[PDB]
Amino acid sequence: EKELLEEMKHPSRARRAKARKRLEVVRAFLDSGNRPEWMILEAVPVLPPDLRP
Amino acid sequence: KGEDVPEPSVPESFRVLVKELQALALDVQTLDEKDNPVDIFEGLASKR
Repeated sequence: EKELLEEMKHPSRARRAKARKRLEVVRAFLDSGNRPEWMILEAVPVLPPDLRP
Repeated sequence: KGEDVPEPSVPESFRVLVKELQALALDVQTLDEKDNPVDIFEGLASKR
């Protein structure tokens, strides 16, 4: 987050737009409390049998 | 019996939606005014 905040001061419009999009995902993870490594599955849930009868 | 019908409760298709979202590895939880969890499955699906 601290690196992306420094790139937010660049004169180029494209650089500031790209750093904002990366920061939005980083901010969402920091505020929610989720961990980024939870996006890779280790155990797969199984639906209850009555909903797949 | 000649009475007025009682108050309704949670529909079953909403319970199906919660379970199907849990099969997608998404944690969906119903909360109350104080942000405390509310159990809509009558304790039938909680591991003791």
